[PDB]
Amino acid sequence: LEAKFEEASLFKRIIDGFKDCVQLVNFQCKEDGIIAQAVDDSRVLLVSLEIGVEAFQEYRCDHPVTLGMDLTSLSKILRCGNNTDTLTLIADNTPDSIILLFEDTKKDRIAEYSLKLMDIDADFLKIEELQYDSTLSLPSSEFSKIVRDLSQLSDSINIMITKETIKFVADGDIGSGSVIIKPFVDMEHPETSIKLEMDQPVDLTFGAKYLLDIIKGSSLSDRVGIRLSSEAPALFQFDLKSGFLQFFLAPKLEAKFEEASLFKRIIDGFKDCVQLVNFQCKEDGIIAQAVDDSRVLLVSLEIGVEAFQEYRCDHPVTLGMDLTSLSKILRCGNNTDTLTLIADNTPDSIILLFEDTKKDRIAEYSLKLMDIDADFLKIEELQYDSTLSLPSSEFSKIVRDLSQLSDSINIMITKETIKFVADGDIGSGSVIIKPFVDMEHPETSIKLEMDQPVDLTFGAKYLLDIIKGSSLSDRVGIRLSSEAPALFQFDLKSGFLQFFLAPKFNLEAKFEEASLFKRIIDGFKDCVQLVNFQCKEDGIIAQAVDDSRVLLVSLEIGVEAFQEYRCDHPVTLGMDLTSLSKILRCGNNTDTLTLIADNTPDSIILLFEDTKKDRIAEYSLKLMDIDADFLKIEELQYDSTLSLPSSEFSKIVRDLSQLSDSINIMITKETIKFVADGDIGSGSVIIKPFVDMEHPETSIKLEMDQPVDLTFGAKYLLDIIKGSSLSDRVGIRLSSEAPALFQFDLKSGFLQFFLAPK
DNA sequence: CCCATCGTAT
DNA sequence: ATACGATGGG
Repeated sequence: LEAKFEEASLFKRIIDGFKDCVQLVNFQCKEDGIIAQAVDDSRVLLVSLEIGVEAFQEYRCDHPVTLGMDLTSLSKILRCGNNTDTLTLIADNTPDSIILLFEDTKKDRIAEYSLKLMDIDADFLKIEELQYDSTLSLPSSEFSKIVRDLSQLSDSINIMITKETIKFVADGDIGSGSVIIKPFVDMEHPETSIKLEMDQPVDLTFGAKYLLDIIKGSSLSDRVGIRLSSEAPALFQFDLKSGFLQFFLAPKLEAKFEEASLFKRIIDGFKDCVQLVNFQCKEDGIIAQAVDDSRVLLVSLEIGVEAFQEYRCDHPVTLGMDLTSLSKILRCGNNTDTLTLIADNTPDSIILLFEDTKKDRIAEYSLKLMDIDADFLKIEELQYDSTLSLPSSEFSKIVRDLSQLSDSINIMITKETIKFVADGDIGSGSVIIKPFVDMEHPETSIKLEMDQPVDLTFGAKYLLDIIKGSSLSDRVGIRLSSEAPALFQFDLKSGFLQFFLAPKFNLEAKFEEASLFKRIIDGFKDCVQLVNFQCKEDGIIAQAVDDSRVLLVSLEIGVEAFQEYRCDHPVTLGMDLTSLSKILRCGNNTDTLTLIADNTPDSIILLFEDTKKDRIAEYSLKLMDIDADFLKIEELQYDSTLSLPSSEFSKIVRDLSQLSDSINIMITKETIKFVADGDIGSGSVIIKPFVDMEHPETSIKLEMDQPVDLTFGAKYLLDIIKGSSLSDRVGIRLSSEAPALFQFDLKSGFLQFFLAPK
């Protein structure tokens, strides 16, 4: 047996389609192609795969062989090798195992993986039918969605077919939903058209669980054939060039929004901080008020009529809703669709009617209403000391960033100064924004209307619930009083979302691009948890050995890597990288990162600055005593030295790590061989040296004094490859009497990984 | 031109 | 399993 796909992606796309509902299947190979068939765990969902000869680039099957294998294992081997490589299945007349063989256009890379076959009882039932009461084909896209959606309402979906009508229906405890589509043919984009041939209407019901499995076949085809019958199992078929994948399954007040996205955005700001709320509807619009569990955060929404494309009310109605169930319905289908809220005189439930831009596509849902009491709420006239407004996206960042440090955030308002502060166990953090009016980008202006200084503390828990409404307005209004609740408002067109909140009672090294130091720390934060940052007049260096003592990480950042550098006195900054990460994530990758430390260091200062903005985010990490490591100065001669793209070396490692906990590197003349041999099967990657003038960063240099054959723990190599963010290339020095060297050369710096072979 | 969906990679 | 990128459709 020898069958090669032109594109390895194809075979991956096939396996992925049915790999989640079957653990073990048999592939019966014949002269006329490959075929497979299996059932799910419950044994009601039958899957059948047929791959004809014309589906391959080359197919040769000496003798009918049956290949039983575990899809989990196979799919792991299918993740390997670029999806543009030529995949080739090879099996002997009596196979102990099957051999997969990847090969790109060039001869540079050659991947050969082997999987161990199994003994399965396979009787391929080759059976389809001639007559289905109805037959239809729709984009597997639209279908996958329809199913994923109605699966939130019920455990059983229902398909109902009539002439020129396809109706999917679901009924559950929270509510019901029905999607009606009609047959149409698109001349310009046929891949979106809907075919329907009805010999006779059908009203079959199918378990949602199985449909959820079936829709995974969308990875093979842009379309999905469905054949229904009141006497036969339904046929869900995904066609592929010269073949197909089949799933056989046996049946069992009106307020209209121009954009549906608005209502979603509103509910999003509501949920997560409030459970259920009464939507009070009147002729002048809709209002809703809810408090959080602890009753310290009040949410006040007011939607004016002008916010609707069309709005009408005969009489005031109150709709009690569970925002969780509500958001489930709001999930689908399109954000741009026309949303409409219908309700009868004595509302037992509310009906949401989604309508696409296309006249054809329709979807309506019905949410069962709750019973909630409104009383009692009273808002005394509130006077505020300070009043500011700023880009919601900016305020959102500040909150999210500072939330990382403390469970409490402090807002301080002084004359022409707004200071956000958070103080936690690892260290503090303060962002200081300055009021300014900008003619260009006037939306990003920071207004301040202060009558008297204010110092208020809030639980980060609640500020994170407030920033949820940032999707409603470019800006956010903040009224702050010392005796009144803090008010956070998001302005809608003809409306608003308000949040009432109750207070609480409690060395100079400037990086050109902050992102640089961030990707550096990410390069070895997984290898070592605690590390000293020794700072000298010539730059920053760090040596660290993990607890296992097998890996040595050597960092070095030269002065030429900074936009500015000063060192009056050699300082050492012992830091917890896990802490340093949280802080490095806050500031922008483009912002200027300045490290500041006093002569007698107790803490380090990380300073994030903007280009033309007064905005300054200063952070502070608490240092800790880390005992330095014992340095071994080894000057030796390696057996072999190779350099390759760190992007390639990374893929190679991640691919083989799936097979074994050990990866063997074996250098021979003009050949580099990476081999992982695990239980499920052994995979092997073989690269060859070559130079490419046009693109030098794709070359592979290989100098060898003597063949090498070392094994490294995949656990460690997975950490070493994370330096691929620092350099396009990775240096590899290998020796039999010495630890391997993995080097990533930065600009005016480097990151060395000295790993010890097993 | 913008938005949504699907596929691929990490 | 999640995130990012690319392609297709509206």
